[PDB]
Amino acid sequence: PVLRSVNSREPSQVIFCNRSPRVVLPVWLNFDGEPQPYPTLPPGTGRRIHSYRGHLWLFRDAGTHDGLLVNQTELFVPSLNVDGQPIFANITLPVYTLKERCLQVVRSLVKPENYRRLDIVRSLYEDLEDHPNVQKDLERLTQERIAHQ
Amino acid sequence: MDVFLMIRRHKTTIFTDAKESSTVFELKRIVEGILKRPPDEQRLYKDDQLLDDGKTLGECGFTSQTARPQAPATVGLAFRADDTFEALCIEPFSSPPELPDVMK
Amino acid sequence: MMYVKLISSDGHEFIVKREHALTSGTIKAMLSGPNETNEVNFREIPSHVLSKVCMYFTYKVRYTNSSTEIPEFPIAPEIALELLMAANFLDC
Amino acid sequence: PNPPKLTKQMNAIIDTVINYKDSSGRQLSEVFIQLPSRKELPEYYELIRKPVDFKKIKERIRNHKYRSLGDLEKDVMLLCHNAQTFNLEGSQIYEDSIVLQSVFKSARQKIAK
Ligand SMILES: Cc1ncsc1-c1ccc(CNC(=O)[C@@H]2C[C@@H](O)CN2C(=O)[C@@H](NC(=O)C2(F)CC2)C(C)(C)C)c(OCCCN2CCC(c3ccc4c(c3)n(C3CCCC3)c3nc(=O)c5c(Br)cccc5n43)CC2)c1
Repeated sequence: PVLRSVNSREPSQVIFCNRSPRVVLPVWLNFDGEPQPYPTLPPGTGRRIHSYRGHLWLFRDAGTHDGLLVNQTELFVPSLNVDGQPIFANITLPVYTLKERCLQVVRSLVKPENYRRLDIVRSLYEDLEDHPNVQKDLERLTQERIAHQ
Repeated sequence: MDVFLMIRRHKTTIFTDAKESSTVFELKRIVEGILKRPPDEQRLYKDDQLLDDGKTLGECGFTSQTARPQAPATVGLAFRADDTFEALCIEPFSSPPELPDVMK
Repeated sequence: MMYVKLISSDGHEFIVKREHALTSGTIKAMLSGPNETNEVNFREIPSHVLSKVCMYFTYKVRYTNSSTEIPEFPIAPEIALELLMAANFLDC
Repeated sequence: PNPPKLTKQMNAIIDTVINYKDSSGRQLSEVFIQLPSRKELPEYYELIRKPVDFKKIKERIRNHKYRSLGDLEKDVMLLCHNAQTFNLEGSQIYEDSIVLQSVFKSARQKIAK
């Protein structure tokens, strides 16, 4: 797998800093590229955590799995600890498209079973049902990384 | 510091940004460039109160906390109509329909 | 700066920076082929929805490429479906 | 309290197992040092009736709970069997416990010579 943690033995202290209004789910990509859910971060909180250089992390809304950014990007990799200092992983909301933001709100208000009882254009039902998922986003990111290489 | 504004007259709304340190007159100059009416032919309001030309936007009450891009502050605009300033009039936007039952 | 006029189904006129309106591919397509030069009319987008769309163009322009904590774009339950319909049409 | 020669042997064997590094330089004992908490992984405590880790083993040498090399062997064999019970065959951790079990046997032979 292209997106996976490197089996490194280099310890790396990180500050997971939740600068978003959501409950954050940190996701560690294991050595076999499989996503591993870690303890959640309430909004406006930070935790000093133990990781390794070369380890791959993703951040999602814990409740919905909506995508979040870390240091203005999708993946976080602990790197060089300058003069002992822990690495800061600033977790924030992306500037979502209006469509994706609307989908989020409609999803929070309607049960999936009731999506097709809404009076909207047919393709919007498909978008409502295309729930945000770690595995889905990984597949897209894998293609994105392969195209660069 | 940037302030995000809705300048409203009747059925017209101008969406614009400005500096907190910028003045009412500079904002009247932005209105002139768009609606082709000189500053003296305009009256600007923050709710019921008429804003003075010299006063900064921050002095009027427009701060980053209240004039947000996703929630702009309303600046009322009145023009001199039939040789005299018309009463301040802003037409309301439409009303959202009854919320769907599956959304209830 | 250039300005464009976006007109709601109920005749409300929203004057926004050309740059903000070009966020939408649909708006771009209707500013390059249809009454005036930089005026676009939306026959099915009401003023309570169009106003929120203009707020969204502002929010997007301000918060894209910025080192600041990004606030949530708020959307009231009552405008949620109609805002979804327009955002879909507009591709925003 | 145990005789001083016995305590030295126990620590020498356990240090060999813990400081064991494979071909890649990876310390196989690393994940086995500390058990997962009962809060984070309650299934582990529902499945494994006698949980042990290398910190618990070190503490049992130190407090003279093991009165022989056989007593120490039983706990290392229990840690490895636990690892082999909870985790799937072929997983890194399952495989690491197989190697640690072998390293223990060799280290006990060396000290007995
Ligand atoms: C607080 C907070 N808020 C937001 S994020 C957060 C937070 C942040 C950090 C931590 C701790 N840090 C890590 O988990 C880091 C992160 C990422 O970089 C990978 N990682 C590791 O440490 C990995 N290790 C290594 O790469 C190396 F050490 C070899 C170099 C490892 C997962 C494979 C262990 C945290 O940890 C809490 C949850 C993390 N889990 C890590 C694995 C743990 C574990 C520990 C001991 C185990 C074990 C599993 N398993 C299995 C394997 C998985 C299923 C259970 C197992 N089976 C056994 O049978 C056994 C026995 Br016999 C004896 C002793 C331990 C044993 N263990 C359980 C907790 C919470």
